[PDB]
Amino acid sequence: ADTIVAVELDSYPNTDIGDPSYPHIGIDIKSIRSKSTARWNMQTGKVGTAHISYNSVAKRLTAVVSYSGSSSTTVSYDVDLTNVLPEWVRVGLSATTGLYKETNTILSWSFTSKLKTNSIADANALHFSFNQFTQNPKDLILQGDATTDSDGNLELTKVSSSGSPQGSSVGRALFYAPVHIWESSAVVASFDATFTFLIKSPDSEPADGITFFIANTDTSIPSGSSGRLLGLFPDAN
Amino acid sequence: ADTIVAVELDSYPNTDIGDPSYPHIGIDIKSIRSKSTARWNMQTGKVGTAHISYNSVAKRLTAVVSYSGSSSTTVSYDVDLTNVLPEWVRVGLSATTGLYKETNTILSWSFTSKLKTNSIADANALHFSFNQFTQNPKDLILQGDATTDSDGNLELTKVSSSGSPQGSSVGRALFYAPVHIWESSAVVASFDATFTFLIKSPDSEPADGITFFIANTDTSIPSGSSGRLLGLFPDAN
Amino acid sequence: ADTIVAVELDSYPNTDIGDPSYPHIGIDIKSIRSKSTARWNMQTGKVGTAHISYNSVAKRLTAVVSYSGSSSTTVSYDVDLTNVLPEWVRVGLSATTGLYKETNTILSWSFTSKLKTNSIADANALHFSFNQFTQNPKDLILQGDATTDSDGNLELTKVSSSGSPQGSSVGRALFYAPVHIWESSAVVASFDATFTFLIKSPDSEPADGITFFIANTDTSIPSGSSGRLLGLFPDAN
Amino acid sequence: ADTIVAVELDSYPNTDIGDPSYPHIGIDIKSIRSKSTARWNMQTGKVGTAHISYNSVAKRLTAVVSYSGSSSTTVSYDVDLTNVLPEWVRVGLSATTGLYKETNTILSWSFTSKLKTNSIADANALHFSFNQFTQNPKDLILQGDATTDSDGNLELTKVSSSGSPQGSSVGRALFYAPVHIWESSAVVASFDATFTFLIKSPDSEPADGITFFIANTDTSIPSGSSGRLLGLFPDAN
Ligand SMILES: OC[C@H]1O[C@H](Oc2c[nH]c3ccc(Br)c(Cl)c23)[C@@H](O)[C@@H](O)[C@@H]1O
Ligand SMILES: OC[C@H]1O[C@H](Oc2c[nH]c3ccc(Br)c(Cl)c23)[C@@H](O)[C@@H](O)[C@@H]1O
Ligand SMILES: OC[C@H]1O[C@H](Oc2c[nH]c3ccc(Br)c(Cl)c23)[C@@H](O)[C@@H](O)[C@@H]1O
Ligand SMILES: OC[C@H]1O[C@H](Oc2c[nH]c3ccc(Br)c(Cl)c23)[C@@H](O)[C@@H](O)[C@@H]1O
Ligand SMILES: [Ca+2]
Ligand SMILES: [Ca+2]
Ligand SMILES: [Ca+2]
Ligand SMILES: [Ca+2]
Ligand SMILES: [Mn+2]
Ligand SMILES: [Mn+2]
Ligand SMILES: [Mn+2]
Ligand SMILES: [Mn+2]
Ligand code: NA
Ligand code: NA
Ligand code: NA
Ligand code: NA
Repeated sequence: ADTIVAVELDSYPNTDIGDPSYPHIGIDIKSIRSKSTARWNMQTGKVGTAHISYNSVAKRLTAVVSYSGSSSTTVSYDVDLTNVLPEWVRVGLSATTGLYKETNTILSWSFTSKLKTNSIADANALHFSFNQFTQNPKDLILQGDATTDSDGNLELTKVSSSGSPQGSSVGRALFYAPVHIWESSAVVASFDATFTFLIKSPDSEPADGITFFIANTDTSIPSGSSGRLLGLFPDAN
Repeated sequence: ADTIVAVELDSYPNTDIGDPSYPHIGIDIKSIRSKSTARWNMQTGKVGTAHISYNSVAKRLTAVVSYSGSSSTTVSYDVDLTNVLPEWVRVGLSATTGLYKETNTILSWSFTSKLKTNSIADANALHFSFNQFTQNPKDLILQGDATTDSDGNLELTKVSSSGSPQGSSVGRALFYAPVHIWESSAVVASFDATFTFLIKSPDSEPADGITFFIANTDTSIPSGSSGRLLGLFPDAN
Repeated sequence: ADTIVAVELDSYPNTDIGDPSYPHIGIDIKSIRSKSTARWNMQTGKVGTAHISYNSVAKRLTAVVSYSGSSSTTVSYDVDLTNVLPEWVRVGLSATTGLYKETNTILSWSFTSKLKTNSIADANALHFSFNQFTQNPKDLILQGDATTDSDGNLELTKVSSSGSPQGSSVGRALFYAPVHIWESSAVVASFDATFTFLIKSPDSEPADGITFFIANTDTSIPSGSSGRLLGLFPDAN
Repeated sequence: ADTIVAVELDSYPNTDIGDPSYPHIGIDIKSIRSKSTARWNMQTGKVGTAHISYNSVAKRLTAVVSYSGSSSTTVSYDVDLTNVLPEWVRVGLSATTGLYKETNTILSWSFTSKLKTNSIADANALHFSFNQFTQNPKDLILQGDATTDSDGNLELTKVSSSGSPQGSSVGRALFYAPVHIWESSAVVASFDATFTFLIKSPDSEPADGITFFIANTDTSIPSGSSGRLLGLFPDAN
C-alpha cells in the first residue's frame, strides 16, 4: 500500500467510517479516518481557497479553508512528518464523487518545500505555482479521470461538456518531480501549499471531496478508492 | 512601555528573575520571564544558526538553534500573536553584556513576512536578507552600542579593536521599514527569520544573550535594560 | 538636485520638451528627455500592468506595459546603472496632472532587488509586495498629493470624493527602507518591479503620466515639477 | 535532432570548429559554434560561480563566471528565445572530457522560471535549488557518466575513487520536471540559473567544458558528442 498524508475537504458525511455528521475539513495520516477535523460551512458555487502549512520544528500540520467574506474554517494536528513519510515523496491533489456528485474544479495551485542547514540560504528548495492549467500540462501526472479544460481549469473528477458533474469519478494530479520533503541532516524542513477551487452541484448533499496529499513517489489510485475514500486509500481502516 | 515578543538565546542563568539554571533558549511574550524555555548547550567560539517561524493558523511560535554537527536546541510556544502585537511592528536583533561578557556578533540575518487572502499570490509580503553588513547600513536603525565592523559583521554589543568583548553593553539593530505583521482581513499571516551568530568569551560564565524581537514601530532601548534584561524590558516583571 | 532613473508612462505629448507626438512609455536617465521611447496605445478606464527589469550583466533596463487582450508596449535601453545611481537609493512611484488631468490610481505594486556573490544564495535581497494599500501605509513615504483611499488604492494625484481627477496635482510614494541597489564587490545586481494601474479621464487629451523611479535616498518633489515634469525633475534639461 | 540553447564554459580551444584561441565562455543557439564568446581566465582547482539570466522583454541572454577575488568574465547575446525553443523544455547541466581531461564537479545549482500576466503575482513559476546532491537524486535525470559522490557533489564526467578525472567522458543531469519556459499569452517570460563548480586537472591544457542548457523535454546525449561537442550536439555544424 501507499503511504499517505492529506488535507481533506470532505463535503459528504460518511458516519459509518468515522466522519463527523457534517461537511468538514480534516487531517489524514495513513487513514481516511481523520486525526483531526473541523466543521466546514461549504458553499457550492463559490470559489474557495485552502492554505496548508507545516514545519519540522513546530511539528504542526495546519489548514485553513476560506471563502471571501464567507467563512474561515481551520484545523491543525501535531505530528512529526519525518517519522511518517518517506524522505522522497510526490505531492498532489485528489478528488472523488460517488452516488452523489460535485465538480472538483482547481483554478490554481502552488507548493513550496524547503530544507535549511545553518545558513540564511535554503539547503534545498522546490517551488511551483500555477494560476491556470495548460491543455497539455507536461509537469503534471494526471491519474484517473483528471483532465484540464478549455477554460484553463483542472477538473479532477468528470464533468460533461455542459459542465455538469458526474458520479462515480476519481482523479488525481501529481507534480512531476519527486520532492525531498525531509532529510536526516536538515535543521528544518518546511512546506506550504495553496489552491483555489470551485465546487458546484445540483445535489441536496454534494459529494464526495477533494484533497491535497503527500505520498510515496510511485503512488497510484488504489483499487476500490472511489466515493468516500477520496482516491487515497484502499479501505476505511 | 513598548510591546515585545522575542526569541532569546540566553547564555547566563539569572535564576532570581526566573531563568532556568542553565544557558537556554526562550520565547518571551511581554516579559523577560520566558513563557517557554529549552536547555541550550551553547558553544563559545563556534558559529551558530537560529531559525524562527510562526503562522497564524498553527499559532505556534518556534525556534531552533544549531551548531553544525554540534547540537540542535528547539523551543515552541502556542500563542495568537495578533492578540499581542500591534498590526504594524519593527523587527530587530538585541544583545547585552553585564558584569560578565561575550561577543554578540551577527554574521547574517534574513526575515520574511506574508499576509495571504484567497489567492496563490500573497496579499502582502516583506523580505530582507543580509549575508553581510555594510559599513553604513542605511536600512538598519542602530541603537545603543550596535555597530558594523570592518569584516562585515554586525557587533550588537561593544568589542575592542582587538575583538575582545566589553561588559555593561547594550545594542540593537532594527530593520528600517515597519512591517505589517498581521491585518484583520488576512486569512493567514506568517513570518520566518534566520540569523547566524558568533559568541566568543574569555569568561567562565559568558553573558548575557542575544535576541530576535518584534515590537511596536517606535521601540527604543528601555532605561535600565542592560545585562539580564537583554535590551528589551525596563524591569523583570 | 536629485539623481533620477525612471520608467515613464507618459500620456501627454509635450513636444516642446522632446516627447514624441503620441502617448508613449519611456526610459529616463537624469532627464525628462527620455533616452528611449515607444508608442503607447493607452486605454482610459481599463486596468493596465507594467513590468520593469534590469540586471547588471545584461545592462539593459526594460519595461512592458499591457492591457489584457488590449496591447503590449515595450521599451528598453542599454545602460550601466551602477555608473549613474548612488549605491543606496529609494524606489517609488510618481504622477502628475497639469492643465489636463487623469487618475493615477495604483492598485498593486511589487519590487525585488538582489545582490549575488558566488553562491546560489543572494548576498543581499529586498522584496516588497502590496496587493492593496492600507489607510495608513506605515511603510510608504507619501509625498505631495499622494494618499490612499477607502477602496485600498493608492491615488498618486488628487481625486474628488466622487473619484474625479483634479488638475495641477503632483504626488509620489516611496518605499520606506533605502535599497542597496548596487555594491562594488557584487557579481550581479538585479531588480524587478511590477505595478497595476487605472487611468480614468474625461479629457480629450488626458495628462500627464505616472512613473516608477529610483533616486537618491533623500529624494523630494522638486519645486516646479508639476505637469510635464512628472514630479521628478526641476526643469526640462 | 534535439533543439539546444546553452551557456558553455569551454576550457579547450577547438579552433577547427570555430572556438576562439583561448578558454572562453559562450552562448550557443542550436550550434556548438557559439553566437557570442568572451575570453575566460579559468582557474584550475578554484571554486567558480556562474550566473545566467534572460527575460523576454530585454531579449538578452547573459552569463557571468567568477572566481572570488579572481576574475569576472561576462558574455551576452540578443535573441528571442521563444522563437528558438519549444514552449516546454528540460533544463540541465552537461560536461565532457576528450583526449585531455578535467573534473566537471558541480557543488550547487539553482534555477528559476517565471511566466507573468498583468498581476504582481506570477502566472506560472518553477524554482529549484540544491546546495548539495543526495546519493540518489530522485529529482534528477542522470545521463551518461554523471553520478553523485560521497561528498554531495555532482560529478558530471568520470572521476576515479582517488578523485582523478578521466578522458573520453560525457555526462548530463536534467531536472526531472519539464519547464514551461514560454507561453504565447504571457506578457513576460524570464529565467535565471546559478551554479558553482570545481574544475581540477593535471593536464597542460585541460578539457573539455561544462554547460548549462535548455532543450526539448526528451533530450538525450547525441551519439558522437564527446569531447569538443560538450555532450550537446551530434556534429559541429
Ligand atoms: O457520493 C456519496 C456516497 O455515495 C455512496 O454511498 C451512499 C450515500 N448515500 C447512499 C444512499 C444509497 C446508497 Br444505495 C449508497 Cl451506496 C449510498 C458511496 O459511493 C460512498 O462511497 C459515497 O461517499
Ligand atoms: O552579566 C551577567 C550578569 O552580571 C550581573 O549580575 C551578576 C552576576 N554575577 C554577579 C556577581 C557579582 C555581582 Br556584584 C553582580 Cl550584579 C552579579 C548583572 O549585570 C546582570 O544583569 C547580568 O545578567
Ligand atoms: O496637463 C498637460 C499639460 O498642461 C499644460 O500645458 C498645456 C497643454 N495644453 C495647453 C493649452 C493651453 C495652455 Br495655457 C497650457 Cl500651459 C497648456 C502644462 O501644465 C504642462 O506641463 C502639462 O504637460
Ligand atoms: O579533450 C580535448 C580534445 O581532445 C581531442 O582532440 C585533440 C586535441 N589534441 C589532440 C592531439 C592529438 C589528437 Br590524436 C587528438 Cl583527436 C587531439 C578530441 O577528443 C576533441 O574532441 C577534444 O576537444
Ligand atoms: Ca466523507
Ligand atoms: Ca539570563
Ligand atoms: Ca509628457
Ligand atoms: Ca572547445
Ligand atoms: Mn472525512
Ligand atoms: Mn532567560
Ligand atoms: Mn515623455
Ligand atoms: Mn567553445
Ligand atoms: Na482560471
Ligand atoms: Na561575513
Ligand atoms: Na484593490
Ligand atoms: Na558541498
